[PDB]
Amino acid sequence: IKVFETREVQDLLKAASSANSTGDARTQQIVLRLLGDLFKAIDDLDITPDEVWAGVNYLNKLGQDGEAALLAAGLGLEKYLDIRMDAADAALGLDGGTPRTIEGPLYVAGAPVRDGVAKIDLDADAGAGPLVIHGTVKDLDGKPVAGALVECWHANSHGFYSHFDPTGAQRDFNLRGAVRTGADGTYAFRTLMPVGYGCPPQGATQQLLDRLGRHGNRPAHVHFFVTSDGHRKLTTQFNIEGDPLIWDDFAYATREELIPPVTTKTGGAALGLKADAYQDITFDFVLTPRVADNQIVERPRASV
Amino acid sequence: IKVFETREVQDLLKAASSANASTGDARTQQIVLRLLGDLFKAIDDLDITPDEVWAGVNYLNKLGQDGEAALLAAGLGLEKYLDIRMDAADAALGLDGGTPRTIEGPLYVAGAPVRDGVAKIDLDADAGAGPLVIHGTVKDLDGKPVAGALVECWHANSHGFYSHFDPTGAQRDFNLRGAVRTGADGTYAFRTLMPVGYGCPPQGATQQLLDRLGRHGNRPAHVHFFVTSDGHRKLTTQFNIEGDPLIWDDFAYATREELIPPVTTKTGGAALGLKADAYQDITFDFVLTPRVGGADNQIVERPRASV
Ligand SMILES: CCCCCCCCCCCCCCCCCCCC(=O)O[C@H](COC(=O)CCCCCCCCCCCCCC)COP(=O)(O)OCCN
Ligand SMILES: CCCCCCCCCCCCCCCCCCCC(=O)O[C@H](COC(=O)CCCCCCCCCCCCCC)COP(=O)(O)OCCN
Ligand SMILES: [Cl-]
Ligand SMILES: [Cl-]
Ligand SMILES: [Mg+2]
Ligand SMILES: [Zn+2]
Ligand SMILES: [Zn+2]
Repeated sequence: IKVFETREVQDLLKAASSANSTGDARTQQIVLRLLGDLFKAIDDLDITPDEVWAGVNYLNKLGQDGEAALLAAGLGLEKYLDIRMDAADAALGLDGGTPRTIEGPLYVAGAPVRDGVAKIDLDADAGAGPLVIHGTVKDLDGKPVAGALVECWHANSHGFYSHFDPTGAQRDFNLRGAVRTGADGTYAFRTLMPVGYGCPPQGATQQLLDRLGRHGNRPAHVHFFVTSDGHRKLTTQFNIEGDPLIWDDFAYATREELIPPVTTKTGGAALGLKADAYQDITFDFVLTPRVADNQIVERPRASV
Repeated sequence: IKVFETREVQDLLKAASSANASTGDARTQQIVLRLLGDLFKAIDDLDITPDEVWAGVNYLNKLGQDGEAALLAAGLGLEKYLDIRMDAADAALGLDGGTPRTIEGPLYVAGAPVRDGVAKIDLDADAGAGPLVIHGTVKDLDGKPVAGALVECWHANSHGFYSHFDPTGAQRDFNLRGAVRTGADGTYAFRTLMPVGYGCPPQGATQQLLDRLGRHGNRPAHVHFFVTSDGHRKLTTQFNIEGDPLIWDDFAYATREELIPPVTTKTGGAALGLKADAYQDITFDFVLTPRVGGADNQIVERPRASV
């Protein structure tokens, strides 16, 4: 049985997506398209009322859990946005900088900004060894970028982020920091080694992933923003070398270029670290110039 | 710029919708693959920006936090669409001539009092609502009265609020909710008060999106019914109160020409246990369809409140 092409369905689609205020034309356009696509899929796949109401109930749970942005990551929609942004840059030759990858839903605004270097582990974590991340911010010609704002955030040894830790064990901005580069363009973060993240086991995202036969885990990783006057804003990450989930990220974010080598070094005491032996990661950023920033993204983000 | 047909996007879609030790539910994988693929293609076709996507993601969070996803299903015509598909299936099977179905809406409550033949279902005083008597017969497709049918009724008060969903807390359990079991003559009657039309919660996610579309979130005054009977399919329907100005402008698209019975003012209300001599009277008949193959091929399972 197929009804999508009937006049009644077409009229219903038009009424539901248009004004009886005149409304927002762009919202009307997008709703018409998405509602029409949904109706056609229901027609094509013979999706039953019971199935629709189960999906409607799932949307209630998803929003109740506050997890719609987590599901956006888990279904590859967030990665898809990067694919489209990558293709846009390639058409304009705005590639060759450090590659972007997904932001994820766990950024928090307001971390204290330091000149040159920041120590960002505030809470003791006996399951996480000391880690130093350092490098240079440069332009496409290799010249250092001064005054760039490099922001970092990552998880603790239980896979939890500050401001999102269900045990309440972390202080504000634990494992979150911002460095303002000086004239030499260099940055360094002094922190602890992250462990991979997993979706809240009872949450809506994991519920649907379970139905798909999929896990909800990420490899260990570290997030970055880089903001600089005259350069486009970089959103990226890198993964911790050797993680078994490195090519099995439930958020599809891993890139071969974003897996820097990890090396063990000594002398941690002189760098203010909690142990003599520590892990060291060199990671350089290459920024691209503006045109106006045609790829910066505005989305809801936590703050304190 | 269009990327949907690239190998990378196609591989991403297949990975996101399929299993990685556990094998998953094939039907869920099938539906996710289709809906996710359609979403990716619409984003490509309409050049939907990251900012727009994240605003939509944020709206889904608000929708579920408000517990309004089923209200939006009604307001965007998805609930009506399900009835259109059920109607076409019935027409293909020759299940015609019954009372037309229409949408359930999200405000049913299980457990209301059941009486034989007649029920007075207004429990809370409501000075803004006059007495209303709804009566008729339940019949089959041969015009024969159906005995033992369960006719369930629920509707709003003069503020447009339903019991168990009244944010002022002013209504007791099962106010304006009740069920009548027909006798041998197939007759039912409800004694109640006149409903007023419903409006979406003004601060809720459903009204927020309706506002962006330039649309109101109001329903005309109406009364809901379930009718259940051994050997007949479960009827979900309503009727609208004649003369309501919103009667053909329901934000949930539920009005049908056959479901607008005439309203007549009558006297003698005291003898019917009513609060006034003058009352409004509505004759409304139900015609049921048979349960072919012993199975009800259109009964719907969805979350429903209870007490
Ligand atoms: C271009 C436009 C395309 C549409 C755009 C819509 C918005 C974006 C959508 C992105 C694509 C992904 C959609 C994913 C929907 C997942 C729904 C899962 C529901 C679910 O778990 O159902 C179980 C039964 O399964 C079943 O019944 C099988 C699955 C049936 C799912 C039907 C969904 C239809 C759509 C209805 C909502 C509208 C869209 C929602 C995203 C519940 O059952 P349980 O009780 O046993 O266990 C759970 C405990 N209660
Ligand atoms: C409920 C169950 C029953 C119905 C299910 C139907 C599902 C699909 C069928 C059609 C319905 C489409 C629904 C679209 C929802 C979002 C639209 C309104 C969002 C909104 O108010 O955005 C405004 C801006 O508009 C804009 O920016 C315009 C663009 C917004 C639309 C983009 C949609 C993208 C897809 C997202 C869903 C999939 C993700 C999860 C798989 C205000 O926002 P603001 O300016 O105040 O900003 C704050 C956030 N930053
Ligand atoms: Cl009684
Ligand atoms: Cl409200
Ligand atoms: Mg007839
Ligand atoms: Zn992360
Ligand atoms: Zn109603």
